[PDB]
Amino acid sequence: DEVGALVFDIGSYTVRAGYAGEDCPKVDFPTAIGMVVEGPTYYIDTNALRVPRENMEAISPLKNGMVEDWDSFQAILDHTYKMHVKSEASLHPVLMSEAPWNTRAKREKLTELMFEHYNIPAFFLCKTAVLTAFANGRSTGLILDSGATHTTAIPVHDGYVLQQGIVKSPLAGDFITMQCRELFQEMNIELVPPYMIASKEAVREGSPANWKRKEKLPQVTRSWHNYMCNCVIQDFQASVLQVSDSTYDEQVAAQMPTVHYEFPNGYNCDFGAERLKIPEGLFDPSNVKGLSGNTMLGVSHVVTTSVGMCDIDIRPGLYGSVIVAGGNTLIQSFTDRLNRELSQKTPPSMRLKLIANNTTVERRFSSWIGGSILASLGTFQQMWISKQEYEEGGKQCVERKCP
Amino acid sequence: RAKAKSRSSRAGLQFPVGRVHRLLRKGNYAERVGAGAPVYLAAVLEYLTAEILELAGNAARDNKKTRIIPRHLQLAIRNDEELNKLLGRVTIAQGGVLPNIQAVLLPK
Amino acid sequence: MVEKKTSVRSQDPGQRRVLDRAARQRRINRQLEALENDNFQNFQALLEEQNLSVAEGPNYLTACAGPPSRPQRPFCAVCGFPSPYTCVSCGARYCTVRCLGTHQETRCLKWTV
Amino acid sequence: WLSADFAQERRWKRGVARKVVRMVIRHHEEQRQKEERARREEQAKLRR
Amino acid sequence: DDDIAALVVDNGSGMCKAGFAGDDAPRAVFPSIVGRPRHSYVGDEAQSKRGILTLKYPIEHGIVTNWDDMEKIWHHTFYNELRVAPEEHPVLLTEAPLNPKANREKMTQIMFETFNTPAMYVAIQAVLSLYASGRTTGIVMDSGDGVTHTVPIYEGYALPHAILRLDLAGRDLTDYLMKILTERGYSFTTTAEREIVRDIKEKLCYVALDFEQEMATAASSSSLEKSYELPDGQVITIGNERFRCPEALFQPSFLGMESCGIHETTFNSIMKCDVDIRKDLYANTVLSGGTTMYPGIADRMQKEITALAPSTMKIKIIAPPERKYSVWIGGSILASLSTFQQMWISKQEYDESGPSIVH
Amino acid sequence: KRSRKESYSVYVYKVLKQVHPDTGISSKAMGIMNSFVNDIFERIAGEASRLAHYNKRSTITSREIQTAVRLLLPGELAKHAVSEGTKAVTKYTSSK
Amino acid sequence: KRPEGMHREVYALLYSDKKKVRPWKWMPFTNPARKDGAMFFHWRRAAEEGKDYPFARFNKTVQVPVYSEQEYQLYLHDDAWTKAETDHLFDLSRRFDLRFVVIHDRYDHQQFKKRSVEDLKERYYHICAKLANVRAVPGTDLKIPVFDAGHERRRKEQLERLYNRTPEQVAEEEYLLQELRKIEARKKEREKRSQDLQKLITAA
Ligand SMILES: Nc1ncnc2c1ncn2[C@@H]1O[C@H](COP(=O)(O)OP(=O)(O)OP(=O)(O)O)[C@@H](O)[C@H]1O
Ligand SMILES: Nc1ncnc2c1ncn2[C@@H]1O[C@H](COP(=O)(O)OP(=O)(O)OP(=O)(O)O)[C@@H](O)[C@H]1O
Repeated sequence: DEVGALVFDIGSYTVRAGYAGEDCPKVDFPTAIGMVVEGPTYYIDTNALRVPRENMEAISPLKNGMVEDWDSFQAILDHTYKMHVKSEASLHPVLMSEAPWNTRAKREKLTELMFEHYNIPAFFLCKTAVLTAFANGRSTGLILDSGATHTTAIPVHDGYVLQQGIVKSPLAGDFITMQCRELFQEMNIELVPPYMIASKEAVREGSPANWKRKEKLPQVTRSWHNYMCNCVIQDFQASVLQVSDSTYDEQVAAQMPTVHYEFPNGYNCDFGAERLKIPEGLFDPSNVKGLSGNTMLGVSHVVTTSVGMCDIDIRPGLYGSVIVAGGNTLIQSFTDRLNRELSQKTPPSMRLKLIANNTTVERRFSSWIGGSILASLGTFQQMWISKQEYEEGGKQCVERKCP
Repeated sequence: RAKAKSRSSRAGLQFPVGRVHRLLRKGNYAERVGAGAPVYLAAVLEYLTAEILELAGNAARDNKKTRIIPRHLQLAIRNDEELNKLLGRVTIAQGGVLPNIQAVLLPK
Repeated sequence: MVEKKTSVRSQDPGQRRVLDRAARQRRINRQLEALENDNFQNFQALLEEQNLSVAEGPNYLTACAGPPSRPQRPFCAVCGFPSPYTCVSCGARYCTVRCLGTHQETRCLKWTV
Repeated sequence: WLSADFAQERRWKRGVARKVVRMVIRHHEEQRQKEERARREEQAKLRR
Repeated sequence: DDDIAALVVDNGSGMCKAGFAGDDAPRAVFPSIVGRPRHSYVGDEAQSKRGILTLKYPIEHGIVTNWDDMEKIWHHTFYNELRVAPEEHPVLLTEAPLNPKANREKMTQIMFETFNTPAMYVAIQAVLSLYASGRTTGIVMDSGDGVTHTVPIYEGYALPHAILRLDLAGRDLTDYLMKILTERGYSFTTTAEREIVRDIKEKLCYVALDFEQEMATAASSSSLEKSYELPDGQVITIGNERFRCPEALFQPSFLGMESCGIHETTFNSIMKCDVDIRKDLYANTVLSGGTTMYPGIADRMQKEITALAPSTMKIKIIAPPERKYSVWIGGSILASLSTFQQMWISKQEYDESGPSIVH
Repeated sequence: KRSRKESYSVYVYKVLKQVHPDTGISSKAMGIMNSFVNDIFERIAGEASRLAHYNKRSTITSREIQTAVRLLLPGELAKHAVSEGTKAVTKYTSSK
Repeated sequence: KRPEGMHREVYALLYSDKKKVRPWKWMPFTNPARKDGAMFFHWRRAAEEGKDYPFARFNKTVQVPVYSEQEYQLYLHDDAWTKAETDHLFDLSRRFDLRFVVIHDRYDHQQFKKRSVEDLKERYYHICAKLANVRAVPGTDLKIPVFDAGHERRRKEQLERLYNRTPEQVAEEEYLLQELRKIEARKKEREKRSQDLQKLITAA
């Protein structure tokens, strides 16, 4: 069953790659890679990517979870093939993740690109929701994924995605990044990305940083600077933020404990109620200054809407198998709050159950883990799109084969 | 840490050595139990359980029944020469007795 | 890892209590009827109309030959070859140490219930 | 079946790694009980 | 008695480090090279016949030509030790920074089918070194001639989602020093000289934190340009390549490669880890491999990281003094362990399940 | 708010299902099977207790347990029990 | 002198009471269950290199009838469905193993008019029924209770009102629920109890 084959999970924020049957991916690296139009030259390993550079683009090839910059996408896959896997693509079958809403043209273009450029022996293009379901040991369930760009609820029933049940919201890691930008600005925080500091000294809580700036810095462009600052912001999201266990209450949030934090330059302070107010916008976007509008659905409402758009006969299965994924779901009390609100708003006629995965690898790379398990079954070795399927049927085979 | 192995498993028993030793640790049967007493006690306990379950099931089959009733226990523990001795002063609820009719009280 | 059978400890023959004499007959009888048995691995109607047919005149029951003059031959029952030996417990016959081993593990005492 | 097998394998190997860490910690503190054992043998030599 | 009889191997593209295990230094050492005719020697013989042999490294910065070169290296390894193999051969062996599934099947197939080892085990070199470091966790940098790892191992496991790597520890720095020279007539013109360019490091790498010292000394330098004995008997003094070369371990752009150095590589590595557990990666920061034997780079791994990390956590560098060999020691500590035998792979389960066994 | 009460039913069905694959056991018969186990446990532990106390000992041991099994079980019953336990203690101290 | 030499507990208990040459190999293998002849690679022992794949038995294709053009034209014709409208349903049937909760979602609503699950199910079933009807005479079990769509359209519906009931009907209904007992007790504990008391007072 398990053959030398490569599993790719290409997320909007990071890409995971590895072999079939591993517990964890062989490598994970930022999808928002660096570029200079020299043809162009690319940087992906975080050691060359965080160098302040004479020119920069920070190109980010994917739009709304789908490939748009095929050149940078090809460069990413090239670098992955010969920097971390270090194997000839013609030897190993390729299993690759895609967004459930990806269009047919993209599927066909990826198929022909894979077979012509990488000369691979076989191919299988699979949607993140089904992979996440396989990773969590179920054939049926509601897959909730709160990623960087969008938070999406996708029903999987008997191994297949229900397009009519997909619900998507822009409330996601990038929206949290914007909220962090706004909060830092309102706190007048001097956010400095790590590359700029030569040395620093300790300072008191709330006092400005005492640091020296490097003298050899070139005139870096705005996009790469934004990327680096957003990396610091997402570290802050890991470090400080926490969802309110229930509906945000200013009085309660004032009673809640602070969390101490420091920015790379040395500026440091305690964060209080604000660190709970930011994630509340994920669950109730009405109290989000600057983003007024009732069209936005929060995480719990994304879930309930997604299940409600399905047949009532399969809603019991979907609510009884809520599978939760995506990096944002690592925020403290995120799953507890989600479980509470869904317990409140799920109809009494049906059982509610959330699958109990909690690890960073689990929550984020469920799609890659799904590829790992899926590529390790005999019943799956007959589902491959072989190079012969492509040579005979052409680029369209991916539409006739696996959904 | 290491995958935890039980004490019934390492020895190779079905009766709970943990639970057996446990009744002993807080049973005041002694003052400082060692590291073989519960194993031996559980092994022999369950050995006698098997010894009897055997005779009980065999008599049950003699009655063309697939479920051991307390009768399949009275009949057994009185049918075996040493189980009867061991359980001589033990009454088995809803078991009955064995049809031992005295020879002199028969038709002549 | 472990020898992985002390948990089930099936036979544990400290109390073996051999089956013998009439029990052997039962086994023999069982085997006979099994060789006389049918698809499943009306017979009651056959026995009923046969017990209607009981009489001393020439009929089904009185048409049985009987015991043979030529005495019974031994055969192994594991491979069917001529068998110098008998199993001390159940009385079934065999021809090697290996055959006794297989018989003790699968057919001796196990199917007498 | 294979998802339960994957979960069991991951759990088992994490536990194995942790108890190898614990086992090596025990081995290192035994590699200090070595020095203590030498000192105690010297005290026993005084007593002899 | 497979811990008592344990064997340990590590190819060491700069110098192999192998032997009958249980003591704190390798018994078998050789330059890990394969020589062939131009138009099969591996032990301090190819290094002399370099002028009449085509020499190939069996190492590819974490990949190997697993059939011919590796089997010859193992075969030679036994001759560089007690030759106990036909009596006892329980082994743990050379392994990649990141190549478990692709390596181990072929690797253990060769070792069980050719070398018929009754017991096998394999693990990442950094996880081996951790057991010389004597603690649960660390950033173990696991350097050498072929790789510049920053693997942040936690609780005995090499989390691959945070494992990063760099390419400046051996050949690269040696060539960088070679082309830093030829500027001053030191005449490191050919491979025979390259092989002692990697030994100039025995003396010249600086005694302390040096990114400002290299500026301060250059203007008025005296009594610091330590000499080195050339094979020609020359004792030429050493210029600002007292600092040029090792500087590139922390400014790769100074060598001409577009990356930030080991401090930043390790900082990024631990930054990809969990936010709570990285508290221990700060509390356990560790160095290994011959390239870490320089004095000043320890002060770099203190200050260059302190400048980046927050003030609350501190930088507990516990680099062992013999960090050239902490892999060897740690692996030995793992192999020569009284109650470890339950974790060997052996010939019955290999036969019942194949080289695709869980290892 | 539960009031859970322990019993030996789970291991008497493992042993029974293993030593009679086709035969079940009624709930009322499993009650007897439980009481029997508790009774013999009491007997053997009490005799080992007395054994240890007679030799001025604060610890009931498996050696005392074996001698109590020799005292309790009749001749054969004893022999089998002693052999079973004795072999279970050498399979447990050999780290299997 | 005491022989011992073994474990303390076991010793006291006992005395006190007196070459593999089977090379695995990386191997090509073809799956006979596939029609494309695709060669995959596998980790097999040396002693089985060349045997057929053991996962090709797990290929039981779900059965779905295949009407022909003539057959469809004669009997399967339906004023509300066109051939282009009907072949698609069976293709989705096969590619999704005759399951109709996942056939629906992928229905081509661009060239095709919107259909519920029940209509698609009934359509495919009438098609199967008439396909077997073309046979019929060859003992083709003309007793098929093809999925009821009418009652079932309802049965789907009259669950939906009970699905989304924020309170009252989910909450307040408890009251009427209790009333089911009251209405089933106090009326007979009323009109019947009265009649019994009238007779009791009549005799009294
Ligand atoms: N430890 C953490 N704690 C809290 N939030 C986190 C953590 N790590 C990442 N995040 C948030 O998760 C976002 C990234 O999520 P993730 O890695 O699951 O996305 P992705 O795989 O790229 O998504 P998609 O597959 O939907 O395109 C980051 O932008 C950050 O907002
Ligand atoms: N005595 C020494 N003093 C200082 N630095 C040294 C010394 N010996 C070697 N080095 C440095 O370390 C490198 C070799 O280190 P080491 O022997 O640990 O690596 P290796 O095992 O050969 O490599 P790899 O693990 O990549 O196969 C040499 O290239 C040089 O950079």
